[PDB]
Amino acid sequence: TQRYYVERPIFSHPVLQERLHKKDKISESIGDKLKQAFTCTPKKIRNIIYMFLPITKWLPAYRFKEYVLGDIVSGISTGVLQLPQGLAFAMLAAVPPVFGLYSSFYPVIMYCFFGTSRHISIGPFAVISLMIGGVAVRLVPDDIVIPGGVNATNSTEARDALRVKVAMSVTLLTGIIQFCLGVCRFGFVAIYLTEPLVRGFTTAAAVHVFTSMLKYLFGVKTKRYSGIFSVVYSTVAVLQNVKNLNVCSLGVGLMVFGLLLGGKEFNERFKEKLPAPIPLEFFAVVMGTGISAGFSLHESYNVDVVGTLPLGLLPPANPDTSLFHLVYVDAIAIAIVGFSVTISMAKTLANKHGYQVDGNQELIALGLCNSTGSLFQTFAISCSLSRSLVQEGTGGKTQLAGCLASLMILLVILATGFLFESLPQAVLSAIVIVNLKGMFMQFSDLPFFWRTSKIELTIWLTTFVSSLFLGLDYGLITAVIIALMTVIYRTQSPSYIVLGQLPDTDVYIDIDAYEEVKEVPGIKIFQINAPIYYANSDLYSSALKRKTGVNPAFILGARRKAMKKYAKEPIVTKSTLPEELQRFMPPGDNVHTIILDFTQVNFMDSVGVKTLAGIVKEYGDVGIYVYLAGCSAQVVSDLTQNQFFENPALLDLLFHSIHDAVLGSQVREALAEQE
Amino acid sequence: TQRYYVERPIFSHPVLQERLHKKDKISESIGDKLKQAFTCTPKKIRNIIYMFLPITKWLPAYRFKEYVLGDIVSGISTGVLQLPQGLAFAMLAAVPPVFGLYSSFYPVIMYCFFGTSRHISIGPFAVISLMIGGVAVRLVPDDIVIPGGVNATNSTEARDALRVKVAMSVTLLTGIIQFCLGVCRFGFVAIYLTEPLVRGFTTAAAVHVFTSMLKYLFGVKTKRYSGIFSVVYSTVAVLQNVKNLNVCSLGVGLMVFGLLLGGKEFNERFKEKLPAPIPLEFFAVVMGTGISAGFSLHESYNVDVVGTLPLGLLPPANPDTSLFHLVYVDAIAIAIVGFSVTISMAKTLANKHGYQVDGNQELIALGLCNSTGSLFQTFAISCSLSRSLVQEGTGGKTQLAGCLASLMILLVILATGFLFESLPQAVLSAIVIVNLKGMFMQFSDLPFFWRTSKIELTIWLTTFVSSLFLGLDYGLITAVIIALMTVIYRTQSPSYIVLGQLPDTDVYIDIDAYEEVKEVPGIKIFQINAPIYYANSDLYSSALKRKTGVNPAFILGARRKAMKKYAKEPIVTKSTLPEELQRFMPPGDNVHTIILDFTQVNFMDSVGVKTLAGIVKEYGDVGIYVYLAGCSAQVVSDLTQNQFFENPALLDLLFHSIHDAVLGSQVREALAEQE
Ligand SMILES: O=C(O)c1ccccc1O
Ligand SMILES: O=C(O)c1ccccc1O
Repeated sequence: TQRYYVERPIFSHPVLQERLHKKDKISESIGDKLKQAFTCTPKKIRNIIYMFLPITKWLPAYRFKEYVLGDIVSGISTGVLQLPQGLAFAMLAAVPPVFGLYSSFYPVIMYCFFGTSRHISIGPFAVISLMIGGVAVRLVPDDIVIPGGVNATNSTEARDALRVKVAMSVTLLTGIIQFCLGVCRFGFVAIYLTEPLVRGFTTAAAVHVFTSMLKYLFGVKTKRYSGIFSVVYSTVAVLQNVKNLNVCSLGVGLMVFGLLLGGKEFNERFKEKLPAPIPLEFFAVVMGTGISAGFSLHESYNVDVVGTLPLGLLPPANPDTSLFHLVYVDAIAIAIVGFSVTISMAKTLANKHGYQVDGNQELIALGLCNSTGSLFQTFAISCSLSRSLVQEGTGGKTQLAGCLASLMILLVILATGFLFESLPQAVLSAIVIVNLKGMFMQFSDLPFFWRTSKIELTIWLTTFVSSLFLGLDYGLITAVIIALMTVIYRTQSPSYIVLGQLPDTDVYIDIDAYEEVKEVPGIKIFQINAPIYYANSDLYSSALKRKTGVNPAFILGARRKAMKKYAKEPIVTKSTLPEELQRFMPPGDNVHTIILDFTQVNFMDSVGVKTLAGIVKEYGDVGIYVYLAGCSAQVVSDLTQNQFFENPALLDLLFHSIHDAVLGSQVREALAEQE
Repeated sequence: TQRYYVERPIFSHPVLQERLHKKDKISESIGDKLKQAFTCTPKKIRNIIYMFLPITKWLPAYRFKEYVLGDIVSGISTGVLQLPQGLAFAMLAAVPPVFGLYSSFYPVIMYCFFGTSRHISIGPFAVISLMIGGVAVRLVPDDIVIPGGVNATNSTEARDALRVKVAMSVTLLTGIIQFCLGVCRFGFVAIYLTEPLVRGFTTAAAVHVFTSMLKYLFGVKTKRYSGIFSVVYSTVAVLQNVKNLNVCSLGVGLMVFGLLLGGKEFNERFKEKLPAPIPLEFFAVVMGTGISAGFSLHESYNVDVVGTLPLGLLPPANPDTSLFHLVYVDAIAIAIVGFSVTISMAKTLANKHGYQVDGNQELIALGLCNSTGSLFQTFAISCSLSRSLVQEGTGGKTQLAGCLASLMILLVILATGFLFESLPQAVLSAIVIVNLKGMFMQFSDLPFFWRTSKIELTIWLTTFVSSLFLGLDYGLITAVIIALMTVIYRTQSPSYIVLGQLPDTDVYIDIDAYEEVKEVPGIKIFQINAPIYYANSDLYSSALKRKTGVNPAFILGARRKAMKKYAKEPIVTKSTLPEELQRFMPPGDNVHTIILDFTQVNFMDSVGVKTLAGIVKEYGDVGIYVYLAGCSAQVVSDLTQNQFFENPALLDLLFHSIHDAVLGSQVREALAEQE
């Protein structure tokens, strides 16, 4: 009881207004501040070039102790991881794996020259490949064959060319759309991707990938399904055809699957901190191809194989621009999904070590990479989560690991040629399924969100459900919209409390919470921690009339009944209630004024102003004063703009704090009946 | 300087926590409070019957001085207004006007028995009629004729029966949907219809009605258009065919139009306060039919006529229930639009005089009326704004005016028969166009909303644009969604301010606003009036780092540069910055602590907790204390649920008010370097 001495006069609001003054701080040349730009300043031009060419700024910094070794090992690991699942992703899109090698090689080099994040991997990804394959299958069916060809029993060449052309058109459209969005400053919209939303979306994507690749794991041909309820159709189709499966492919697939799982757990347990982690996937693919070649499994048991792999490089070609009037919506979906995934991964990795990534620059770089890849026979690309985690978890410090991976894939595509020819698809399926474990383990957020807050749990569950059973684009859009309406719900159900004063102090807290706070006699205090706008205006009035226990309509009805039963034989804002006042007053409270807390109110609109005016008018008509405490500048401005401060007396109702309102009410009551 | 004496010790938060105690107030039998319901209490049963049968409660109150006269005149006016525009609305739906008379008669009686609002009119409405006509035309075209009929040159009878059957099926589906929504407590969702949204929607509807009825006014046959860009197609079609028009219909239409306009303005100016307003529309229709009969305009000039009107009553019939698998979406649209319009009108009229209307009860009553009307050959109904305003503006005090209108329309449909036979459609078009003036005048809200607040103006303009050029249902849904996203935008761009202390007091206000507030030496205060959640977490941190002028990264870089240049030859939360401290300190501020205002923050989530933890960690690493002032119970609970209060020292950072934080910082600084 030694500090916090105030001794200050009552500050209603006109008193504080006349106590203060005003400043101007008026800016000049409004709307023309940018007319001084585009000058010959060397610093500004240097900054612009640095912004649009990230490769220039992050390059002189080049140490040799551990940077080179870490970058080299990260490049080795990311290349040996990108090769087999790159082939698998190409194979998932009804396109030969050579285009997967092209997607692994071409755009990585360009993203090295254009890229803000320094720990992100670039490749074919999974969801993008699935959508490309679905579009190619739908637009070019497997039954329509032009008879003016080879006139053989079976021909699967013109169909492949048509699918490639469709994929190229879609990729070019996606790249153009991404570039246009990046230039137009549309990269700002990535803050709406909440963490549970991303977690649920990625878990649903992992489930989709697992279900899709199960059929290749078994080795049974099944027609491709795409659209609403795609996963359930695919799983019922594969379960219906479990019989007549291939035993050899299943056996080798489970063998490599178990080998990968055991090796990963052993490496996690083994003291490989000082050494470099071994390439499990590279060893797996080498062993698989060696066994298949040594046992001649293509004809001994009729197992599926990767097929012939042309050896060389192919000159650039101009893609068709006449199919755009059928593949415009799906291109938008691909661009949106890819941008969201890559920006989420980049932002998650950036906050970890030291820096922050730009949003629009990544979009522009991705669009440039997509367009130029489409120019060089390459389908759409995005950020792959597993490769990014591997690169970060190995020692990568820049995008030079991507360059090393590009050199590795160039060596593969110009040197081996025939080495990766006898490779069963079962090992690829096992590799992808094993890699899916990291995203499968993300189910642990259910109990944590159940314990912490049910809102995040609801967002997670809604995203997972809408992205699993329904489509992927529709799921993402609906999840974002629901992640937005969650805020409206949260502000539509606030916590109404009645305040009480701590003894001989100025602290007002919840009345039914601490057992030693008492109501000020004749005064009731109400608090709402939410803005008062159109969606929340009647609920506030109802809660005020109910929780405090003072209902003006009931008082008016009771008084009218009392008057009826007794008889047996330029602006005024406040009016007293005439009453005979002998014995008809009901036994209850004797509240004379109500104080409203407005410190927690952020904004108000016309509906809120109207409802406050109605509340004030009704309570003045009954005979109870109403005061507002703690109104901020924004709320005062909103009240002034609407026709509220006509000032018969309404300008004197405002107060700076709850204690000021209480003291003003007490002194006003003391001035009456005692003077 | 006489009042407001406090003299209270510093209340950080642990001090206040140990100063207080706790209560329980634990409820019992959670989730079983409703198991005591459905009892034999006479009061509860009486209240339930009153709730589900409004007609019982509001009936004994029956005075005779002015109630009877006002109700009678209101009924007269509403009936004479409902007849001609009822015929016009039936005619707009490609249905004979007899069904319009049925829609005027049948459901009004039932809404009298089921209805909360006591000043609302019931009838066919305009938008509903347009949608019914569009559906009937689309599903049953005007070119498909079954050859197995009369085999005449022209037959327009089976097509009419098909259109009637389609309308009946749609009406039955709408009634069923409305009843199901009303029972399921879905009537709560009407608070999202903001006033500018309703104004813009009604203005767009009025424009649609005017454009649609212009072609009937001219007298030129044109094919009906429905869908996206319907209004522009209709207007270009009617303007393309302005030639070969009918002069007689145009002449009579402008004659009656001018008569109505002049009569309405005269009545507004004339002292008809004591007398009863004359039925302008009834006189207009009487004069029109008299002139048409006396001049034989059907064959003298080939003008369009209402046609033959069968005289009698028709027995109930069971409608087809096999077309529901084509007319389910449009039924939903009709139900939603009708409910929204009627609830908006009822809520606007209810707040005026004395009472409030229920939401679910109106929905249930409307659904019952729609279904039973569909049983008795009646298309969909809703609330008509013009009739409601006329009934309110005449002296109506209950729904008995609807009963009088029902008796009037029964008299018309069983008595006249041949009287309203020679009636040109031009007079109906003029009557509807004249009635549209009230909704056309609603354009005056543009300057008011431009002056008051641009948010309401944006909502108004977006609703008008999306409901005029685009469809009506799509416009309404998109307008509701955009009105919802407005709140997200508003909370995404708050006002960041830096506070300053008034001399020798405890009032802290905007520093650059009043010219006599000074910064506390060595202390900076930041305030944000918005919740800190996922969509607004990085902007808050950036504003805090920029506006205050203390950037931790810049300080770290400068100190590292100084150290580099000088050399020429179980948990700890706060660490001091080691420095040689001779001449390398930059000339600037000397802030030692930062106080964050949290009175205006309503809620927080995981992202906000993470960003506050990051801010605190960074500023502690640099060497600046961070305090939080005014945190509420909800914010404290949100911080506790997430892993924030691990309590190395973080539990002592909280403070009850800004002045408490300032005093604590000052005493903490005084305790050092002086003791
Ligand atoms: O890399 C994959 O196979 C993958 C697929 C879907 C979701 C997350 C992923 O890492
Ligand atoms: O009654 C009408 O004709 C009308 C039509 C559209 C909008 C508002 C209206 O009052």
